Amino acid sequence: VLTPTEAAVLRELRLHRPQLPLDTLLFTDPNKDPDDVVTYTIAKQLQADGFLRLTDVVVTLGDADMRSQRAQLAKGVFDRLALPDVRVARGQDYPMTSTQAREHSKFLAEGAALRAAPDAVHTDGVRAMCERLATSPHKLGMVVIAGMTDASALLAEAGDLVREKVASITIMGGIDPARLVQPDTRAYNNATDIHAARALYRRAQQLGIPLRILTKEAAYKAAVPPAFYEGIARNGHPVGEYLRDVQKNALKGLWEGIQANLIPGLDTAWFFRTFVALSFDAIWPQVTKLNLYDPLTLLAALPGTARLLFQPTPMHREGASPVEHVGHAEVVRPEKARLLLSALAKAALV
Ligand SMILES: [Ca+2]
Repeated sequence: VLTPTEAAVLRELRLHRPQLPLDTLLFTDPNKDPDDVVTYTIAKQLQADGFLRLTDVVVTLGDADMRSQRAQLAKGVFDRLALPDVRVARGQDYPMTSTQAREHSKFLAEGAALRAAPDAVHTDGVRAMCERLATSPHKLGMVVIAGMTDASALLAEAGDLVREKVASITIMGGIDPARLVQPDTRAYNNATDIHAARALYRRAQQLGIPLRILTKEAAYKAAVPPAFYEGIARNGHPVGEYLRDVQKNALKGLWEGIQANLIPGLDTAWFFRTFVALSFDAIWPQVTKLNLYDPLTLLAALPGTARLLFQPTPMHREGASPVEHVGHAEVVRPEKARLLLSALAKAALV
């Protein structure tokens, strides 16, 4: 069940269903934060409503065994969302410094019990995506909400196909100051594998495939409150309880760390200014602002939802391969984006 205003926004989106669902290839790094799994959850409702069909997911971030743990978790979540036919595969190796090893090996305890068995996920990265680009009668969309090792691998291995079978590439990323458009080395997903990010941004443009880049500023504007997570956990859906528990515990850990001055450069003032001697139970209720970067990227990737919420700004040189930017100014309906994200996640968890 939805609230009156949630039910209305979902009715409104439903007027804009496409004739055919858009087949979708997703590149993702779940269980180091809530974002990717919120995206899988809203994708379930978008699939149920005929906007997309999530055919293949390739998982990155970490060494080979870590990528398999993430892929097992993704497949576990798709199973619990009754998306039984999503094909999940581990992505390929990529270069990691010692500093990256620590961050890229983050795997939140709440996801451990959600993992499908190891043999439920595939080890051959983008092979199935290649075969599917070959045999699709209609163009597919590519959505990147993680590092780009595999997305770039796909454009490289199937460069012949992608030119005629991929409609757009939408990325949670960032555009470097200097230009062809190239990736910002500071943006998290680009920094996961910066050479692959450069190869992808560059090759998409050489191949004439439209790029749409959603940046962290777009999410700030449409940040959701804790009620978003409490709403989806309310009825005991395991994916809803996972999301609320991961967000609440991540935030608890950040609060406690700052309280003890253990996170250099951050302080109580930064925490109140970002999210708003206390225990975390007295802070959780004051929080009002939680970012959903990856779900917004997915909303930006589908024309039906994009036209509802966004007015992307073109960044390419007049006449060149299109590159659009979605930042704070381009999120034109943020309260509607908030309400639509809540509507989709609650409907998905029925
Ligand atoms: Ca992500």
